[PDB]
Amino acid sequence: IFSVDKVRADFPVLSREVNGLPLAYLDSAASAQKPSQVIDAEAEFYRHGYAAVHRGIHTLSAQATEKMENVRKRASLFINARSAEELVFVRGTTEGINLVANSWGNSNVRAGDNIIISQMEHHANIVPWQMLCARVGAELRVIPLNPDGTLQLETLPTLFDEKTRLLAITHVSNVLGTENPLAEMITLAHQHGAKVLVDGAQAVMHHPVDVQALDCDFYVFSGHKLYGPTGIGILYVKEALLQEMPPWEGGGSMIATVSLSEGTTWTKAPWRFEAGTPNTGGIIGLGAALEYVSALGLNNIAEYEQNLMHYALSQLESVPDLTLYGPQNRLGVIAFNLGKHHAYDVGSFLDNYGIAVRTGHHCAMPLMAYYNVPAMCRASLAMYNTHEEVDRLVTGLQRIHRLLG
Amino acid sequence: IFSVDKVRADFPVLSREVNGLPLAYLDSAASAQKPSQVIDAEAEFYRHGYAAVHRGIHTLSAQATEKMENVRKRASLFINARSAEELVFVRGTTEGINLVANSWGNSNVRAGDNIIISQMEHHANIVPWQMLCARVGAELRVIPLNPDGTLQLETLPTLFDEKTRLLAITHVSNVLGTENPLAEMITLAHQHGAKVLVDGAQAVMHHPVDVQALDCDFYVFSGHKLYGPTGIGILYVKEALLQEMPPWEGGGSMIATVSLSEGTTWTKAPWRFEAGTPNTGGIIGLGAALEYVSALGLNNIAEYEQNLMHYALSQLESVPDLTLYGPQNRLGVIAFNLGKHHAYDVGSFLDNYGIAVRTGHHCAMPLMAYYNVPAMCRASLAMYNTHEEVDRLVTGLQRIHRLLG
Repeated sequence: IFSVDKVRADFPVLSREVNGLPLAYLDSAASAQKPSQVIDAEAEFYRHGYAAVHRGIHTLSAQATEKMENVRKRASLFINARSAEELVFVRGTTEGINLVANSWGNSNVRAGDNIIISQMEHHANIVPWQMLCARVGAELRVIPLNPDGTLQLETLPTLFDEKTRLLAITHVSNVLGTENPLAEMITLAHQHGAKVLVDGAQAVMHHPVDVQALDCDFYVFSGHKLYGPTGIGILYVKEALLQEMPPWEGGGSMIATVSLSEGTTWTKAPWRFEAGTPNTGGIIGLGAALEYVSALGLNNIAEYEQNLMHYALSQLESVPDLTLYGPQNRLGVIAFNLGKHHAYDVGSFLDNYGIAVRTGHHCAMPLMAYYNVPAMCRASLAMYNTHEEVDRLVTGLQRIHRLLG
Repeated sequence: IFSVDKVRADFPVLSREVNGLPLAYLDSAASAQKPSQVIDAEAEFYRHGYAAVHRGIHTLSAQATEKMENVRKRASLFINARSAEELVFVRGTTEGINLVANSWGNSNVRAGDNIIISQMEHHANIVPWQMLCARVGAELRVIPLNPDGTLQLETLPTLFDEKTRLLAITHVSNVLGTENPLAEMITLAHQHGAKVLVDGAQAVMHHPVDVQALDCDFYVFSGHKLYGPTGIGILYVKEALLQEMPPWEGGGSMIATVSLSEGTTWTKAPWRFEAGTPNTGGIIGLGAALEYVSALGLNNIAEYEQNLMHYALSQLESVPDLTLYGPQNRLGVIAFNLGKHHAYDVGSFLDNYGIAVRTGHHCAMPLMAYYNVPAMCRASLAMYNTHEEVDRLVTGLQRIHRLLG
């Protein structure tokens, strides 16, 4: 019961033009567009009920404070967290991982320990860890890759030992579209007493996610890629763990009491990790996005997308010299290169045709180096994308071939 | 050439009602309301030209990337920074101070050094420093206060020695309304080779600020209090200093190259300190706010406000048992208490009258303890506030007196 027509109707940005031609936005993987329900949801808040949160004595203040917490609660349901107090608000996935890397990392990883990451990880789930290791004096281990864009799981036994503190894996790759066997991996990581942090910035909007079912200890995703506003993300941490974690950022709202002579005492999670004035407007907008996606049902969306993907792939076969990267059972994104032509030019011609695509390393250099490629193209397929747009890509891609030879 | 009528016309939130009566929003100090120019400025961006920044190959992407940087540039002019590359985007003042406390603090303050802060500092310019001292092993020194809400400057000579690394002062208090002699203080702090970080979250919207004229090494303010959107602030750092500072948060966009075997190299300031996807929408909105305030001219606003303040003060004399806190030459806020009645109740009755005011410690406990008061009231006067609203406060305040006796 899904209708691309009814959906695309909510995104005003889609009826725009570029270079005089209709815009074919195939870069939702970099950041998704927002429906007018999400846009107005925030705007209205600013126009009719804006006030400082932090539970104030006056009305608007107390009302805003409540709306904010309802969003936290609603989001806990979305990923199916056990309780709303297991969710911390962050700017995005990047900040989320940095919070963990510091708060939890600095106090659980001693010199001599090792952390495991995959080779397909986005820079946000790499650098924060390299830094932790730099100062704590720990070892960083990487799960190699197979040619088809899948993790070489057979190497797991020789990476997971007694001194393995944490496993930071991506739920779904942002380039290959690969979806990793989280469940299984988490189990194995737990049998060694290691914690697991899943980076689901790419998973949250392609199908349902149950943090309880997975039993991951940390989960993060960004709102701007979930058809929502920028500057707001969600960090989920198991209550058991969160309570033990020390504050990262310090300031107002996250303290219980501040004394220049007695010292300062912190408040309790999650508020302990939310210092200063919130991104109230972004949160309100995130709620709108959450509610909107639920209205269509992740399963219905998951279906229309998987269908449009099969179409897209088969169609891309008629393009000569096209080289794809990743598994056949890919999700959301398509990584490719045209013959020996620099991705920068292929994307440049495509833009001229009114088609949006990303070209570069996609903040995933280690993965580019695995393929000896300096960069590739990445077309993204989202719920608001149509078959016609797929053809438009295929065609212009063949055109670029016949032209540049 | 200022007209409260023309101005209040731009803020839709002001024509709202609370408890059936017209809203008299006197809490702009906690967070200011936004004019429809700022609200739509962001909304339009989301509707017509939204895309991921980070300079992409496609059009919308490259356009958004440019708009973002124009805002950075425009903001550099607003505080009169020497160059736009001296401004880093942050969530707000709180995050800004935390960035400095970490990036600069961890590498310039050795055990045995001391940092000086005032006793009127907001918790955001206290806790971050207490933490630095905790781990680095440095001493924290406080500039005492005078009964009239002013710094006891005579104590400066005995606080500033050879081992004084930094001075973190507030440009204008958020409770007392005091404006400190920054210029002079900065000079003296520099003669000892100490750096100065000014917290102008309360100054930026009451009158012009020239970071060059002051010669401060760090300056921070939050956009949500400058009639702008939430989740976006500005951290100014002297180019000379910024270039030397090491990254705090790690992830994409802030790297030059990432190699799992070669290590990772950073990009250059300010982008080095801006990891992950920006708050593009908040930035766009910040630009709108910046441009709007400039249209009215900080000097014109500074005048209408200082005038409304003198009115307010004289009028508050007719209120029996009223106790004010702070200097006569106060700026923007009014801290007070009614007889022996808890601020919570005074504010509660005022809310019932359709008047918004803050009650509590205002994230400034050390200051409350100086007055042996557990909390006080704080009415804020902004450009959109009128004389009538002042009377409404005075009257209801006398009413609360005659009622609770």
